[PDB]
Amino acid sequence: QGQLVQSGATTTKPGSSVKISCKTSGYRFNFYHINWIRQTAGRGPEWMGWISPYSGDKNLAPAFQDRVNMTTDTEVPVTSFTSTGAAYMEIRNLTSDDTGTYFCAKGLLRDGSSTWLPYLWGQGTLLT
Amino acid sequence: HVTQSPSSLSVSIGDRVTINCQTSQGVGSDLHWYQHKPGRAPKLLIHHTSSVEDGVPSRFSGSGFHTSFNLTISDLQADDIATYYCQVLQFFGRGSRLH
Amino acid sequence: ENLWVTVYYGVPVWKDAETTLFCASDANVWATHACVPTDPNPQEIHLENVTEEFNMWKNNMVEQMHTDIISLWDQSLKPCVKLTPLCVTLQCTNVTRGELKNCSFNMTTELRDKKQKVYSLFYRLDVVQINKEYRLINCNTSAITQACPKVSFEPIPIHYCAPAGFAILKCKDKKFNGTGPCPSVSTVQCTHGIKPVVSTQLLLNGSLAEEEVMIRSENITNNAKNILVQFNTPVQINCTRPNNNTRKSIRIGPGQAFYATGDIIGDIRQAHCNVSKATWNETLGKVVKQLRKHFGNNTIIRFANSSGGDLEVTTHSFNCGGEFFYCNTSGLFNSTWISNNDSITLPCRIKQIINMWQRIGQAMYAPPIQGVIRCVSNITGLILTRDGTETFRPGGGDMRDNWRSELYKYKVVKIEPLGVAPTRCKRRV
Amino acid sequence: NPQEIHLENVTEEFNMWKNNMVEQMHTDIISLWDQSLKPCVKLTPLCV
Amino acid sequence: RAHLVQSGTAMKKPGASVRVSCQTSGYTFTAHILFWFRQAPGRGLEWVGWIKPQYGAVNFGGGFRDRVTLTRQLSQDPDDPDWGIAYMDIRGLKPDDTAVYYCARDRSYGDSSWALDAWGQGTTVVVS
Amino acid sequence: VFLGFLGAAGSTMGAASMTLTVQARNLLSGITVWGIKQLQARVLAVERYLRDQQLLGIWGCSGKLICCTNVPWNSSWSNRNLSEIWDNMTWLQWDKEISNYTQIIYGLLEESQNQQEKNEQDLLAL
Amino acid sequence: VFLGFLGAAGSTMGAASMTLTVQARNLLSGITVWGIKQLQARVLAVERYLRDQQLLGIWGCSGKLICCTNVPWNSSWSNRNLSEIWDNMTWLQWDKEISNYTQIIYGLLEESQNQQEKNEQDLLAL
Ligand SMILES: *[C@@H]1O[C@H](CO)[C@@H](O[C@@H]2O[C@H](CO)[C@@H](O[C@@H]3O[C@H](CO[C@H]4O[C@H](CO)[C@@H](O)[C@H](O[C@H]5O[C@H](CO)[C@@H](O)[C@H](O)[C@@H]5O)[C@@H]4O)[C@@H](O)[C@H](O[C@H]4O[C@H](CO)[C@@H](O)[C@H](O)[C@@H]4O)[C@@H]3O)[C@H](O)[C@H]2NC(C)=O)[C@H](O)[C@H]1NC(C)=O
Ligand SMILES: *[C@@H]1O[C@H](CO)[C@@H](O[C@@H]2O[C@H](CO)[C@@H](O[C@@H]3O[C@H](CO[C@H]4O[C@H](CO)[C@@H](O)[C@H](O)[C@@H]4O)[C@@H](O)[C@H](O[C@H]4O[C@H](CO)[C@@H](O)[C@H](O)[C@@H]4O)[C@@H]3O)[C@H](O)[C@H]2NC(C)=O)[C@H](O)[C@H]1NC(C)=O
Ligand SMILES: *[C@@H]1O[C@H](CO)[C@@H](O[C@@H]2O[C@H](CO)[C@@H](O[C@@H]3O[C@H](CO[C@H]4O[C@H](CO)[C@@H](O)[C@H](O)[C@@H]4O)[C@@H](O)[C@H](O)[C@@H]3O)[C@H](O)[C@H]2NC(C)=O)[C@H](O)[C@H]1NC(C)=O
Ligand SMILES: *[C@@H]1O[C@H](CO)[C@@H](O[C@@H]2O[C@H](CO)[C@@H](O)[C@H](O)[C@H]2NC(C)=O)[C@H](O)[C@H]1NC(C)=O
Ligand SMILES: *[C@@H]1O[C@H](CO)[C@@H](O[C@@H]2O[C@H](CO)[C@@H](O)[C@H](O)[C@H]2NC(C)=O)[C@H](O)[C@H]1NC(C)=O
Ligand SMILES: *[C@@H]1O[C@H](CO)[C@@H](O[C@@H]2O[C@H](CO)[C@@H](O)[C@H](O)[C@H]2NC(C)=O)[C@H](O)[C@H]1NC(C)=O
Ligand SMILES: *[C@@H]1O[C@H](CO)[C@@H](O[C@@H]2O[C@H](CO)[C@@H](O)[C@H](O)[C@H]2NC(C)=O)[C@H](O)[C@H]1NC(C)=O
Ligand SMILES: *[C@@H]1O[C@H](CO)[C@@H](O[C@@H]2O[C@H](CO)[C@@H](O)[C@H](O)[C@H]2NC(C)=O)[C@H](O)[C@H]1NC(C)=O
Ligand SMILES: *[C@@H]1O[C@H](CO)[C@@H](O[C@@H]2O[C@H](CO)[C@@H](O)[C@H](O)[C@H]2NC(C)=O)[C@H](O)[C@H]1NC(C)=O
Ligand SMILES: *[C@@H]1O[C@H](CO)[C@@H](O[C@@H]2O[C@H](CO)[C@@H](O)[C@H](O)[C@H]2NC(C)=O)[C@H](O)[C@H]1NC(C)=O
Ligand SMILES: *[C@@H]1O[C@H](CO)[C@@H](O)[C@H](O)[C@H]1NC(C)=O
Ligand SMILES: *[C@@H]1O[C@H](CO)[C@@H](O)[C@H](O)[C@H]1NC(C)=O
Ligand SMILES: *[C@@H]1O[C@H](CO)[C@@H](O)[C@H](O)[C@H]1NC(C)=O
Ligand SMILES: *[C@@H]1O[C@H](CO)[C@@H](O)[C@H](O)[C@H]1NC(C)=O
Ligand SMILES: *[C@@H]1O[C@H](CO)[C@@H](O)[C@H](O)[C@H]1NC(C)=O
Ligand SMILES: *[C@@H]1O[C@H](CO)[C@@H](O)[C@H](O)[C@H]1NC(C)=O
Ligand SMILES: *[C@@H]1O[C@H](CO)[C@@H](O)[C@H](O)[C@H]1NC(C)=O
Ligand SMILES: *[C@@H]1O[C@H](CO)[C@@H](O)[C@H](O)[C@H]1NC(C)=O
Ligand SMILES: *[C@@H]1O[C@H](CO)[C@@H](O)[C@H](O)[C@H]1NC(C)=O
Ligand SMILES: *[C@@H]1O[C@H](CO)[C@@H](O)[C@H](O)[C@H]1NC(C)=O
Repeated sequence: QGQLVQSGATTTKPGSSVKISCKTSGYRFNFYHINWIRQTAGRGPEWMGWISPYSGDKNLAPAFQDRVNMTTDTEVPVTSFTSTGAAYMEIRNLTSDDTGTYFCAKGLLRDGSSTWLPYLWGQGTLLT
Repeated sequence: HVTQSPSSLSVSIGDRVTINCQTSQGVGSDLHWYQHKPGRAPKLLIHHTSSVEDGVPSRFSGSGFHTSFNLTISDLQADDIATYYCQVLQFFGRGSRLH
Repeated sequence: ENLWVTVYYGVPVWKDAETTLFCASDANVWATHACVPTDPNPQEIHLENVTEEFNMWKNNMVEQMHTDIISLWDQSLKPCVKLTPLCVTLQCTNVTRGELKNCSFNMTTELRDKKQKVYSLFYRLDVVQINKEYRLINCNTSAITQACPKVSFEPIPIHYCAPAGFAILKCKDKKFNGTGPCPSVSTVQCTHGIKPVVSTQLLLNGSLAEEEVMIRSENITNNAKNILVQFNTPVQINCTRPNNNTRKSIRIGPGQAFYATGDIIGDIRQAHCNVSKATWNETLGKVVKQLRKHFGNNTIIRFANSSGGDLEVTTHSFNCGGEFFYCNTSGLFNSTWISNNDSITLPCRIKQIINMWQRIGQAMYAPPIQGVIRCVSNITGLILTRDGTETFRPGGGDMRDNWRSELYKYKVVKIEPLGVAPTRCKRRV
Repeated sequence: NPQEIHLENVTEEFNMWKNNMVEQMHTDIISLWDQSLKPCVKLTPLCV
Repeated sequence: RAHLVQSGTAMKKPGASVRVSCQTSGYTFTAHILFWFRQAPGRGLEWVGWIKPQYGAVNFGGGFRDRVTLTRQLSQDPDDPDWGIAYMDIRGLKPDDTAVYYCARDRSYGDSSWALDAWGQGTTVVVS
Repeated sequence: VFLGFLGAAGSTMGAASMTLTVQARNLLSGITVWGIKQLQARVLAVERYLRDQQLLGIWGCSGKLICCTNVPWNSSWSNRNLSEIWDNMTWLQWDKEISNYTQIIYGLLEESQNQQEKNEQDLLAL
Repeated sequence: VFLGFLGAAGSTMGAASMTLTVQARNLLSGITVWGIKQLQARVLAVERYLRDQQLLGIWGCSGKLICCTNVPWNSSWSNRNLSEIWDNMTWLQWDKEISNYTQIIYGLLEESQNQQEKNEQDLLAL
């Protein structure tokens, strides 16, 4: 029940790397995973991976494991059940095939069988 | 610095009269409103933004936050004609005289 | 869907409340023998994922500790002797500058019809004029009670514990300022070893700060809020009254003995304190470093001495070996800092007629201590007061600032274990 | 009605010299003595 | 309940000194801070300094530290220990020190909020 | 695991509901100044405990830690799904969202017990 | 209706037996002179409550408001018909007519419980 604002449309060229931000608020940042998902032109949507701000653990698809830098900061607590977090995303071997909109997504629950499910999304960032 | 607007104000009996108070920096909520008449001592109307003092007529009101604060008077009468200071810590405003 | 409420007893949820804490000690005026034995196994349960709101300036443990120590003071002065027959015309002379006196007075004996002309030594701060004629300072205001010379003014570690059904929450944030949401929280049953040190300007024998030196206040922009700065490295202070004093028992009544200062054996010297001018320079440099984070990286930070008040606040007022010192602190706070063996000496005076707190109508005579007094203590905190181009001066007085410097980590909560929540559960017929 | 229940087959170890009832009675009587002398008059003006 | 009674107006030549007393009654003097404000004819209220009567600690405004000294006189009656009477001593009276000096009392018991709920009638000091 | 007293304070309501006997132990025992202040605490601790045991007794939950009742969950109290309560919220969050309606439920849990045994007295009246 | 605390004091025993949780709530909470006189009352209130909860515990009625037992009604205690008790007499009248035999019944309700669970320990001994 909070916002997940992201960075701007930083259009580079192949070969380089791009760092996309995801600043959270309204919810305890360390209580939910941060999924990374992209919808490029040439395919549909593709799941990249999520990272646990509490456990520090990372899980990402084999199609992006050797490309994605996935890190997180530590929350600056606002109230008892609120905080402000930050999640970072990078890609290595960048091409024109990776051109598309990228979003971060807070996990669904804190337990059960749909813990990391991308529930609360951001707004999107246009790549190259 | 404490700045009150307007410095002077033309008023009529029975109107909704209100005066602004601005601050050079973040204050929070501890802003105090005072009424001062010539020859007499000031009178604490409201303290800590919107906590009206006991005995004050219920027509006085207070609102605001950060760097903007208000002093609203609904159904003004012949007793509410004076200069009105707003006080943060030790800096009293210049005031706003009614007539 | 099918959802009926279900009762859960023993859920982790609490409310902010305030109950009457009790004391615990291990093995004095504070009557630490009467507290429950401090448990050798202090259970500290860490509360993972928890974040609690603190406010060391609304904390009630400080308001309870402040009245508990005062209640202990009036309690340990009831069975002691009353020095009201001392309120008599005194014939005082200087002792062979002119600080401690030598007074003689007609005194009641153990027979109600016999007088005696005994003499005693009094400091200047305990007498006022009318051989020259003097009088105890308290006689025109209050009665006086001589402290029982068996109880000790030694700060014994006190542990405040919450009753059953309540709990205390600690704060494991190494950089936790006064207020805000503590990220790392843990629950305790009793506070740590808190020494009830009654001090002034300089927080003595207190607990240090981990990581860097901290500084706290309600509204640091409000100059009427005493700044409670707490060091991370202790600067050592050595104090001593070097006069080899003697105690003289004076039978003032059947079973009533007034303990007087007989005479000085040997040299007459000055009571003073020492701090290392180097360790105090680097400690003032650390304090001055954190003072710019909310005052400006360019504005100057100046240190001056007190600007008025009573002796208990205008000077480093504390206790050493059983006698109450009052140390001039102008030699410590006299430095102006710009945008970018050593020993200091503090001339202390000594007083025996002291009103411990702001108590009106009550005074206490501290009996003299035989021998040569010297005590070694750490100054671990500090109580500043900015002016309002920013200068800071020491001071204090409100003794709850002392307890607040050690009770900032703690907070009292009330456990309410009854929780109602729904599930698809219903009872039979 | 002072109830005295006999414990058949029971055998208990006693030690009248470690008995705490004596240490409690000893301090109870002394506590009663200091209690019944508080409101009474002080004969200190007799010390003449 | 709280009531502050100040002294009469003063007529002093330049370079002289003036003593301003502030009699209090009807509240615990030692638990309420007493401020000192002045107001030149036409100007707004200016703060001179305060004093915490429990021990007498003081703090002044801009420049008043060198010329103003704030003391008090606590009660010693074991039945009337509430009231007190503060004093403001100003040395080196300049002509611009001509103003109406006010004795103020903070409403907060023990704490300080600067919300002055009990004022004296005022003392008009003129330097000419 | 053994988190300890209030260990699952930040855990979900489903995880904490399994560690109830931990907080149940230390609710009555623990995890002349203060002789009258200590006795004042040893009396308060029992009274708070007997009140919580009083409500459990008039709800039919005497001796129960997890107790199912007959009062159906009014969606006006909280219109949250089941899997968004026990696998998401903490017991501290829940006690806030149900702060107002908490007194209504305590009465409904009472007459649902007095009518229940009144029905049982008739169930055994033959 | 909601009569309140002791509201059905003059009502028949059958009517009052439905308003038991009303008087059950205010039995432990409520509907330096007196600091030691108040604490003297806060201790007495708990002791009277725990005695009534003690008898309910040794009769098998712990947690029950209406509790059926095994002791048959001796006509010597009161030779009154059923419809002339619950639809005629008040609970205040009944406590007087059974004043003497009230202590006999409390003992019979005890051994009928200790023999009952002693039979149940044998019922589960296989
Ligand atoms: C404090 O608050 C945090 C944040 O809210 C809580 O952390 C969350 O805990 C829940 C449950 O405890 C987690 O949900 C589970 O997720 C696992 C997925 O983990 C698996 O895959 C991971 C990636 O491959 C991997 O890291 C795991 O491997 C272990 O090693 C890492 C080392 O980094 C270690 O940190 C992990 O903890 C693992 O032990 C693991 O292979 C998922 O499998 C779970 O589902 C199973 O269990 C549930 C019931 O529990 C069942 O319903 C399912 O069907 C399935 O059987 C489960 O969903 C969540 O991921 C955590 N993180 C979040 C939410 O960000 C923490 O528990 C709180 N602690 C306290 C004390 O309050
Ligand atoms: C605080 O003030 C008190 C006064 O109230 C001081 O007490 C007095 O101290 C003086 C010394 O400073 C004492 O005087 C000395 O008395 C000694 C006792 O002798 C008396 O008794 C003998 C009988 O045995 C008589 O014969 C004799 O005449 C005395 O009456 C003497 O021995 C001392 O004599 C010394 O001085 C003389 C002359 O100066 C020399 O010729 C001698 O050789 C010898 O050196 C001296 O007279 C006095 O008795 C004390 N009074 C009381 C009541 O005790 C405290 O000392 C003072 N304390 C401080 C710290 O200032
Ligand atoms: C801050 O804490 C310091 C230590 O925690 C305090 O220092 C303590 O001060 C008291 C009184 O001034 C001392 O108590 C005195 O002890 C001497 C004898 O002690 C020596 O002998 C014993 C043998 O039993 C030995 O164990 C000691 O180590 C000493 O060698 C007595 O003559 C006195 O009557 C009195 O009892 C403490 O000893 C002293 N502790 C230390 C470690 O120095 C200091 O006073 C505190 N400051 C404040 C302001 O409270
Ligand atoms: C006194 O301190 C409080 C808390 O540090 C200040 O209140 C904060 O003000 C900021 C600025 O708008 C807000 O973002 C916070 O939410 C406020 N916190 C609280 C607890 O109120 C307050 O402004 C300070 N007052 C003065 C006069 O400096
Ligand atoms: C103790 O010594 C001091 C220091 O000389 C004396 O103080 C003098 O007191 C007189 C009054 O009798 C003044 O006129 C002097 O100006 C003071 N001098 C100083 C330097 O302060 C004091 O009188 C002496 N007391 C006794 C009892 O002898
Ligand atoms: C008791 O006597 C003392 C004498 O020191 C009085 O205190 C002094 O009083 C005078 C004038 O009243 C002041 O000039 C001094 O500054 C005071 N000195 C101190 C240290 O307070 C005190 O007022 C008297 N008390 C009573 C109740 O009469
Ligand atoms: C004054 O200085 C330090 C505290 O900063 C204390 O000495 C250290 O105490 C800790 C824990 O008590 C020990 O782990 C260190 O080994 C000690 N260091 C040395 C060099 O002895 C000392 O006890 C303090 N004195 C007080 C607080 O009275
Ligand atoms: C302080 O003075 C006392 C005497 O007033 C000294 O006590 C003496 O100590 C020696 C041992 O060195 C004994 O032989 C004497 O009998 C003691 N005299 C008395 C009267 O008890 C004490 O040593 C002195 N202490 C210091 C530090 O100077
Ligand atoms: C305060 O006193 C202590 C002890 O009396 C001093 O510590 C001693 O310092 C010397 C010189 O460095 C060492 O030789 C001793 O071993 C130290 N004593 C102990 C017990 O360790 C300390 O230097 C003094 N500080 C000041 C500022 O006076
Ligand atoms: C504390 O010490 C300082 C000096 O270290 C004292 O300062 C003196 O102040 C008086 C005015 O009251 C001046 O006349 C002196 O010239 C100052 N002396 C020095 C050396 O600067 C100060 O008085 C002392 N504090 C007290 C209460 O006496
Ligand atoms: C990206 O991931 C690598 C993995 O080795 C890590 O070393 C690096 O620190 C990450 N990026 C940044 C900017 O830290
Ligand atoms: C003691 O009383 C006598 C009686 O005249 C007097 O001469 C003497 O000065 C008194 N001494 C003192 C110290 O007051
Ligand atoms: C303590 O830190 C919090 C957040 O970091 C801040 O809001 C608060 O103002 C700080 N305390 C003070 C006295 O500035
Ligand atoms: C403070 O210092 C000044 C000048 O150094 C001095 O006149 C004054 O007496 C000092 N006050 C105290 C209390 O030390
Ligand atoms: C829910 O509660 C309201 C009053 O709060 C009540 O009027 C309504 O009947 C309840 N609904 C259900 C389904 O229990
Ligand atoms: C989930 O919870 C909602 C309440 O927010 C409810 O309306 C819905 O029927 C529930 N669905 C299931 C399958 O339980
Ligand atoms: C409880 O009542 C208050 C009344 O001020 C209201 O603000 C609050 O929202 C209510 N609680 C809930 C969970 O709606
Ligand atoms: C009734 O009670 C008497 C003693 O009061 C007893 O002797 C008798 O057996 C009892 N009768 C029945 C039927 O229980
Ligand atoms: C009615 O009660 C009487 C006791 O007074 C009893 O003898 C009789 O058997 C009862 N009759 C019925 C039908 O219950
Ligand atoms: C109870 O015993 C007394 C003995 O005096 C007797 O008078 C009374 O009638 C008895 N109660 C009943 C209900 O018979």
